[PDB]
Amino acid sequence: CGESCFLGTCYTKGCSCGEWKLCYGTNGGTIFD
Repeated sequence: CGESCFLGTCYTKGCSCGEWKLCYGTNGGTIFD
């Protein structure tokens, strides 16, 4: 996900801020940056 979890929380639902400070979407088991 082209997110920006600068603080920690991401905006796009499903996108979780990964350790490498990058939110990855995991909606319905579907993983996408």
